[PDB]
Amino acid sequence: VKARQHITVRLPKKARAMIVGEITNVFKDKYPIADKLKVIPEYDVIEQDLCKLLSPGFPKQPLRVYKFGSRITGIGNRSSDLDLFVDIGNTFHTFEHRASNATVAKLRAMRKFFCDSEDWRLINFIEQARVPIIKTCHLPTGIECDICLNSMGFCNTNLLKYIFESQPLTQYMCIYVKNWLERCKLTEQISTYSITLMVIYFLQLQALLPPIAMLQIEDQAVLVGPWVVNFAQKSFSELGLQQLKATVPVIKGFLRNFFAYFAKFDYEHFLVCPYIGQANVEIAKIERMLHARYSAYVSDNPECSIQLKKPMVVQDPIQLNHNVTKAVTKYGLQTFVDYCQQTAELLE
Repeated sequence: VKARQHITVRLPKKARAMIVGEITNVFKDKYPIADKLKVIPEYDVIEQDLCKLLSPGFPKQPLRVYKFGSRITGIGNRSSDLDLFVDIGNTFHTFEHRASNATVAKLRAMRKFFCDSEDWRLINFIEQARVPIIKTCHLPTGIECDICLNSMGFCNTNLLKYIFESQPLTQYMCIYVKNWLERCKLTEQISTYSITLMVIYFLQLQALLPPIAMLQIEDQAVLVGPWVVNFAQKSFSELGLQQLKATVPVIKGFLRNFFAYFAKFDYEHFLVCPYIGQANVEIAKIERMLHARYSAYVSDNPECSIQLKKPMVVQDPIQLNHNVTKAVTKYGLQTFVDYCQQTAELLE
C-alpha cells in the first residue's frame, strides 16, 4: 500500500464473497452460536481448574477469577479464545499504567504452575506489553485461554453485555464486522474490541445507544484507579431510545451506513468517542471534555495522557487514557478505509 497510495487497496476476495453473498448467515447461523457460547459447562471447569492450580501457590491470599471477552459478551465463535482475569490479593480496583514488578512477579510464578501441570499447555508468556498476559491451552476442554492480572477487560465486558442486551442490533453488527475484519486480514492492526467501540459510537450517532458519560452521572462511582468502571443500567425507554427488532433489512441498512461512515471519517482531526457519544468529537478538544478524575490523573502524570498523535484514535469509554488503535499505521488505516468504501458499495 505504501507504494501506489493512489490505488484503492482491493477488497480481498474472501471478504468480497461474504459481503455480496446473503447477509443471512449472521442472523441465522453465527448468532445462535455466539449466544450459546456466552455460557457453556466448559467455562466452569476452566475456572475451577485455574483456582485449584493457583490457590496452593498463594495459599492464604484471596483469589477470584473473572471471565470476559468476545465469548462472554456474545459475539464469539467456537475458535475464540477465553479471556480470564486472575485477581490475587484483591487488586481488582488497582490500576497500573505499566505492569509493576509485583504484577510481573505474579505472572512468572503462574508461568511455572502452567508448565508443570499436565492439564495445561503453556503457549506464550508476554511481559513487555502494556497488559502482560499468559496464553495457555486448557487441555481437558481444548479451549485456549488468555490470562491477565488486570480488571479493565472484565469491566468493559460488563458494559458491552448491557449494550448488547438493551440493543441487540449492536450484537448482530459486531458479529458481522468481526468476521469482516478476519476475512480482510486486518485483525493484527485492528482488534475485535476496537471495532466493537466503533459500532457502539456509530449507533450512538444514530440515537440508538446512550453516551457512556450519560450513564455515569454521579449520584456513586466504583473506581479502578482513576477510571469509573460502573454505570447506571438505565432502561432505554427512560432515555427515549427505541429498541429495534433485528431483521435482515435493518441490519444490512445500518451496516451499509456504518462502512460508509468510517470510509469518509476524518481520522486526522476526529476520534471515535463512545464516552461522549456525539458527532464530530475533535482530537483538539477531547482532553478538556473528560471527567475530573482524568484531568487530575494526567496533571499528576502527564506521560499517561491519551495518545492522540496517531493515525487512528479510538478511545476506550472507561479507560479514557487508552487509544485502542494506537498501533494502527497510516497504511493500515488507508487499507481499512479502502475496504470500508468498497464494502459500503457492495451493500448498495
